[PDB]
Amino acid sequence: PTEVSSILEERIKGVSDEANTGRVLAVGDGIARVFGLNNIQAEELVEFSSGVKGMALNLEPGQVGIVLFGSDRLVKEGELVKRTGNIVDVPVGPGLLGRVVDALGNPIDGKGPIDAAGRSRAQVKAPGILPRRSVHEPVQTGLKAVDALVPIGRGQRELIIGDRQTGKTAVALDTILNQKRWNNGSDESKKLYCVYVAVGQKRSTVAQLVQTLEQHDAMKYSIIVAATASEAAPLQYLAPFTAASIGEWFRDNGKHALIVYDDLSKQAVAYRQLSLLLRRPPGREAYPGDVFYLHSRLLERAAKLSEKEGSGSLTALPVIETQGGDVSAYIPTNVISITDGQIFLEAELFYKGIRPAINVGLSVSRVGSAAQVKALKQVAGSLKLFLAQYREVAAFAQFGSDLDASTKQTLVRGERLTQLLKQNQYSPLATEEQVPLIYAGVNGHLDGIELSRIGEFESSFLSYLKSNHNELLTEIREKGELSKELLASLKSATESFVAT
Amino acid sequence: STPITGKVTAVIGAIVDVHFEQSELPAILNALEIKTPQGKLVLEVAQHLGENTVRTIAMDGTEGLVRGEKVLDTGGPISVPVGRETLGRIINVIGEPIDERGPIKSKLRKPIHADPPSFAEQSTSAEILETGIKVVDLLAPYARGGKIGLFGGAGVGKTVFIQELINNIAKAHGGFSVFTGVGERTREGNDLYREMKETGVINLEGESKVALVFGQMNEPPGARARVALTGLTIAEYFRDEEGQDVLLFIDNIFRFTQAGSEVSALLGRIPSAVGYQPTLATDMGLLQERITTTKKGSVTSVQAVYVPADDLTDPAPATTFAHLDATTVLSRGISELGIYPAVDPLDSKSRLLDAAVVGQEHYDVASKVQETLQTYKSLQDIIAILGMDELSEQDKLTVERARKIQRFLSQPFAVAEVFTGIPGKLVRLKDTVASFKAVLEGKYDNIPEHAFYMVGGIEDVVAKAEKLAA
Amino acid sequence: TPITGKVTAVIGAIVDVHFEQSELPAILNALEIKTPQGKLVLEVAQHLGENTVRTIAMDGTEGLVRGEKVLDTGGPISVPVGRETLGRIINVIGEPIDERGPIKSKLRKPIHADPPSFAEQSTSAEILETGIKVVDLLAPYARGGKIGLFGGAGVGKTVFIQELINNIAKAHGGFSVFTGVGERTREGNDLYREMKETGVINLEGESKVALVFGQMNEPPGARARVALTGLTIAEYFRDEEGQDVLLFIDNIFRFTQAGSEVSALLGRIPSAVGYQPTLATDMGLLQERITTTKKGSVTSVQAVYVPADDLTDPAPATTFAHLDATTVLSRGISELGIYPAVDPLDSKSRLLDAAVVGQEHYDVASKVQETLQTYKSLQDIIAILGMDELSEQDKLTVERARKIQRFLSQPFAVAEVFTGIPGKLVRLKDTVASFKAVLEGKYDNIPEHAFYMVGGIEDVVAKAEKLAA
Amino acid sequence: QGYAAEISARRNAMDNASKNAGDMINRYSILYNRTRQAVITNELVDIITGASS
Ligand SMILES: Nc1ncnc2c1ncn2[C@@H]1O[C@H](COP(=O)(O)OP(=O)(O)NP(=O)(O)O)[C@@H](O)[C@H]1O
Ligand SMILES: Nc1ncnc2c1ncn2[C@@H]1O[C@H](COP(=O)(O)OP(=O)(O)NP(=O)(O)O)[C@@H](O)[C@H]1O
Ligand SMILES: Nc1ncnc2c1ncn2[C@@H]1O[C@H](COP(=O)(O)OP(=O)(O)NP(=O)(O)O)[C@@H](O)[C@H]1O
Ligand SMILES: [Mg+2]
Ligand SMILES: [Mg+2]
Repeated sequence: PTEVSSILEERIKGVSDEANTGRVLAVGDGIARVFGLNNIQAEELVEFSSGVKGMALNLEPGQVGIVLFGSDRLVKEGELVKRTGNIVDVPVGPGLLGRVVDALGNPIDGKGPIDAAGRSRAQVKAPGILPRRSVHEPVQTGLKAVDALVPIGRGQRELIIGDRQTGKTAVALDTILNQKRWNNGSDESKKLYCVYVAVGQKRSTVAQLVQTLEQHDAMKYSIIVAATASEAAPLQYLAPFTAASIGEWFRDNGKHALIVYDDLSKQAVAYRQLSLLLRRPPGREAYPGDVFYLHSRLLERAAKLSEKEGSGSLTALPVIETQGGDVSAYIPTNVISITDGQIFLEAELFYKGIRPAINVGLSVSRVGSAAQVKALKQVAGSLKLFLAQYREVAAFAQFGSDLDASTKQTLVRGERLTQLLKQNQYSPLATEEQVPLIYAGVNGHLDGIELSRIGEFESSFLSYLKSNHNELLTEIREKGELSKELLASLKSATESFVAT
Repeated sequence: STPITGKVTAVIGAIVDVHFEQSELPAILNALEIKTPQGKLVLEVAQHLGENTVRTIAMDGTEGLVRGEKVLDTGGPISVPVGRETLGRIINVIGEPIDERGPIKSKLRKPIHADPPSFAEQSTSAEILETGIKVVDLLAPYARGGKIGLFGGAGVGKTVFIQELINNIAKAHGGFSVFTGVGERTREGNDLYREMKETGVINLEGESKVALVFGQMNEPPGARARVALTGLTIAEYFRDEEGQDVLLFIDNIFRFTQAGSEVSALLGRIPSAVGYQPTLATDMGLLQERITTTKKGSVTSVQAVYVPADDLTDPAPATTFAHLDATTVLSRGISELGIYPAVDPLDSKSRLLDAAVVGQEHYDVASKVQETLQTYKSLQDIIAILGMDELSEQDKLTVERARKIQRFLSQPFAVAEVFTGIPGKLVRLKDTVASFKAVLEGKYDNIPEHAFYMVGGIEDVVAKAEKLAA
Repeated sequence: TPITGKVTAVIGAIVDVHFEQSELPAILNALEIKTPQGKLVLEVAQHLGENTVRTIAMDGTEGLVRGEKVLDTGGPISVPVGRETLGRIINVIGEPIDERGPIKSKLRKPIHADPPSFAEQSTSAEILETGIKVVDLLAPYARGGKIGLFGGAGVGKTVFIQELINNIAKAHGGFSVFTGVGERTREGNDLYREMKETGVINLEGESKVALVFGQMNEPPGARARVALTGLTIAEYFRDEEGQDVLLFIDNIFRFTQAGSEVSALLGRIPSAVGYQPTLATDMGLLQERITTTKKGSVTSVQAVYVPADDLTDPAPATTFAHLDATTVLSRGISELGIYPAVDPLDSKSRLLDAAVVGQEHYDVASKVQETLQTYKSLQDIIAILGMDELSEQDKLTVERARKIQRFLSQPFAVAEVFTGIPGKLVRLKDTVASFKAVLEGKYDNIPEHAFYMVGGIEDVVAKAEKLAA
Repeated sequence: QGYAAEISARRNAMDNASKNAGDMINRYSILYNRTRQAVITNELVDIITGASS
């Protein structure tokens, strides 16, 4: 508007007016050894004369050891290095919503300057024993298998683990997409803001992803934080911490965020890289000694605050990639015991058509029913145990010796239950869509219906329930609890339809 | 005031080197203090590197530390307040309160490192501590004054189990109790403190029966590596100076070994096998041997033991076995059957299972139950391959009885109501033995398998049998 | 004036150079030592402190003498870019090695350059039909995407890639950049014969492709680099001349293997399996550059080698996450004589989605996989008990899966000197129908052998009539 | 006749099962020793590297 270039030149006129340390000893491989910087803090930020920033990690007697945030072609021996006087820290506040930032919280989307309500540090003490509460709110994913079997709670940490290409990211994504149900509303305390941390992913893959978030109008309530494949090891290692703070803002301020760490296996790969190069002696599989401490302190930062503290939650879905199904390898083991349960995805399951390829056998939520919706809870009574008994009888089936009316019975139901939990990507379901499905399966109204046809049952059922008994669907939703008469209406309603 | 000063010369992660004037070094295991913007930062001297320099370990986060910063010698090991003043309070590794209820007003403090009682101070007793939990009291009964480990890989039910214990034992117990949270979930601790208040065990405006010592996984190795001794010292004090009965709850003792692991290399030690520190054996020894009944008074301890990767032969747990009077082994295989608690009835052991301690009948029932299940285990090959069909008649019955028995070993815990929605049932030790005796002689062969699952005593087997047949 | 250093140390591929005064060559810069031969190139890896740098040689260090004069060239390794390099065979150091004189380009670019930014990213979901049944059907490749062939030794990554060059590269129009990293010089000599014959390379005409070769005889510096040279060339064709570039790398493994070869001598503590501690980010810098951007599409096929046939080795494990379609070669499958020896169950693509391939192709796929996965689940019972112990439904699935399995094999024209049968190219619509029919059991009555090593469903009915005589 | 024909079949079948599981045992035995062996080397390396530093 009326020469916009003249307004930028007048505001950036007088700035350099009060700017009157160590020298570099050697530089190589993201590391710079540096003589001087006597007043420097452990973990303090430093600017190199060349521009590139770095972090002090080894304050030794003669010298300081610095990991760089950049490339190093630009750093030479003897080049002057400078104290910032600050520990690594990030912008926070709801200004981040919708933005794609790097590890230090710089826009990388193209949408211009972040507006922040303030700045947190990257490392922050987790809330103590003292200011917390029981996890009692659901974080509804809209994933049949998950919301009936391993129900996740506002405040809980829940591992997503499996091999490569199993659908780990997909579970996390489908969860985010779902929150639309509540985020387009006005009840701030039912809302769930998402933070998606991309660690070691290729850029286009973060792209391909923000596109999908937008294709689903899901970006207005998310914040992606990206430390892609090419960035410095230090940024990769840092991202989850910086991110944890971005969403700690929400928790501290009465709201609920959701942090997806995709994925810690890489953060540890990178944290291994700082250390081996800083020359700290290695632990098992060349990892550093406290690679556990690394994750433990991050994941503890997820919590559900007490009323005195604003009731804000932060919920964590870390991801972990295994090899050859081995969960007994170092890192998975570490995180497995840090979190409040896991969802195991399996390749074998996948290829035979269970998608999400959740492994019920091994997946748990340790909060359990405390975070399930009452209605879902009511009709999911015993499903998870039953599904176990089902694998039991199906293993004994391999003997191919004649079945009786008891085993054939539970086989028919387990097969149909299995099938009823299959779900297409990108389609999270409302609770009231889930509930009648589960009820139809559990109380055995599905048991006389062809297996290939259960596909069509699902949508045809829901279509009819919306059309006719919408008054139920809207009660389930509003009330979240199937009263005795509502069980009746639903009972009637299902039978009705099963006779076509 | 005669204060000793040093300066920080290095920081590498959790390791902070400090330099002092001529031959005037604080000894190993001494605490040092650094006065920081928010609170203080405690160090612990680990080595004397020479040239008037010591290697320390930090009881906190080392970021923000500046080389050349003044360090102060406290003159002795980390101190904790002790006695009845710690009752109803929550304490961190460095004997400071974290409940925001003001300062712990005790007359004495005590060093957290101390020597383990001499061979001649030991006290052997075969006394039996009734848990209420059917499988323990039948098969591997816990010993009053004993030490008692709970082995289990991740999420097989250790913490729940240990809480079920506290729910029962810690009421009927006349004396005091310490609970130590070593590297667990801040929120688990949260629950306990809110349960203690509501069980009544704690009372912030009156009398309390338990001290709380916390050092969860949200905290750096040095801290996670000493808070066991912090807790353990408080216990020690009631044992030796209140001359009385204590119950020492540690969850989870494996994190004492792990934390030891995380700084080992930074202190410059070559790794031993499975990348554990060279000092695993003796370090565990040096702690465990203090947790002990002696002539002045009795401790009884329940320590959860994390079994990494479900591998029992992992150097860490494998070492711990030698330290315990009674071993409760939780198993994923068991828990996966819906059988809670996840106790392995065969691999669980307790020294007290000896006729001399529990009587012959108890010992015979307990042995037969074991033979039963061992057979049933041995036959699971022939059951898979040739069905249940291809069996001797005695066998067919042994299996019938083994299955009925497997279930009667599960039991709804009170603590775990959130999981079963089933009310907590507690069973008396005599009721345990009688019902298993009955089951074993066939005086119950007609009742269906489900009637034994997730119920209390044989009353409940009959009650359920009929309620279901209805 | 010239900046000259002195050779202080030689250890394998590493040379240490001391520089007299203040101005130390930047990290990544080229250095030159004059030989009786021509000259030796060096790449400044790190500043050791005290006016000494440590370099990696781009060639052999035989005959180097301590104290030697070393010339600083004041820039990264340079390579001729643009249309001038088409049909020329190039170095790691961007030189002509096709005995055909100077590559007279306008510009020389550094091999080292930062990967395209996040704002500069650009995605799309367009299929690229290949004529290969297993791929076409199961893990569809994407135009302007990143494809990778995984496999151990002699499973056929090279021959597979030559089938892709065969189909796509002919009817592509735009520019190709083939890069031989750590492969056989025989193969590279063969590929130069192969092009002059199809006319892709026309010594007297125009040319559609470019050749860059740091082969398996090269020192680890050469091989740690030659792919970056290839890339720079492609990146020009993409960003400057806004072109569709086909970019074949073979073998990209050989870049990370070279990284480890030098790494200890660079003074680094090793990492798991004895790899350079930087293995992930050194790959991220290189892989993140091979990409489509808002300025030009790049489709790239890369050959991935798999050490010791272990897929979880840290080199390939880390690769995967950089690709858009991943297609794996099983040794076992080749020992069945099934070619291409793809793993129908391990191969993946982002493009197998109903929104892209459509409900039917989507479903013909899944159902094929369920069938194969079931066969796989039973591999044990059949191994001990054999077929007679399977039920009826199971029994069928196996006979069907064994047919689907043989049908996934396809004669390749390039591999003709190994089958004998002249190679076939099936189409996408062709493949889906064909498989759907089999999955509707419309061919159950045909001997399993008919499905082996033939084209589309028509060829099955042919061979079965031939054999039923 | 049917039973005595079946018993013959059961015998012959079970017989081949023993031959196969026999041959399988052989394979896995070889695989076992490999894994054992490497477990020793990879475990050892972890120490050597920890030790040089
Ligand atoms: N419910 C589903 N139905 C069909 N396909 C799915 C489903 N969930 C995931 N997938 C697909 O499987 C492919 C890989 O899934 P993805 O969600 O990336 O798992 P992942 O463990 O994150 N793989 P990666 O992280 O790249 O190693 C994607 O192409 C998805 O389309
Ligand atoms: N008695 C029980 N009844 C029902 N479920 C149980 C019982 N004990 C444990 N569980 C289930 O197992 C889960 C883990 O229990 P928990 O005691 O936290 O395992 P854990 O071994 O202590 N975890 P960790 O401390 O990391 O080793 C819970 O969320 C419960 O669902
Ligand atoms: N599609 C195919 N048809 C027929 N034979 C094939 C095919 N693919 C591989 N082979 C055979 O397997 C051999 C190795 O194939 P090749 O393309 O050299 O594989 P490679 O895995 O790239 N080997 P290498 O490059 O040394 O690690 C060839 O000699 C072919 O005979
Ligand atoms: Mg993923
Ligand atoms: Mg626990």
